[PDB]
Amino acid sequence: SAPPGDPVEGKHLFHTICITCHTDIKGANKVGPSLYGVVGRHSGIEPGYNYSEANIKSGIVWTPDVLFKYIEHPQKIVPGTKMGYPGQPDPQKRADIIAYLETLK
Ligand code: HEM
Repeated sequence: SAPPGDPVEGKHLFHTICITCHTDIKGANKVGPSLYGVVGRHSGIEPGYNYSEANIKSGIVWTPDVLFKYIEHPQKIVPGTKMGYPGQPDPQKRADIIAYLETLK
């Protein structure tokens, strides 16, 4: 898995960044699919969410290692994705965010 993070601060970053397009609640989809239970989940499977062609076809499984790269440069990991976030350059913010994602299960 990815570098060690802080879920408390991760919640803070989730709710100041991710929350603009996603939710941390199960099954509740907005502009983006719910991130509840995302860790370990296969891409494009959140019920009722309208995924892009790229995401569905990806064949990605959201492990910590992958989420770490993706959050940094989404287009590099899912070329053609419709997730508009330029990316998170701070590696510690990415580890904290993932740390928080991990509790959502
Ligand atoms: C916050 C820093 C943040 C995270 C974390 C995040 C994650 C994420 C994942 C893991 C996916 C794929 C999940 C799956 O396959 O089910 C995904 C997808 C979308 N996102 Fe995202 N995302 C974060 C931030 C943001 C922000 C700020 C926006 C909106 C400006 C956004 C949007 C989207 C969209 C749309 C998708 C679906 C992509 C597609 O089908 O191509 N995310 N995000």
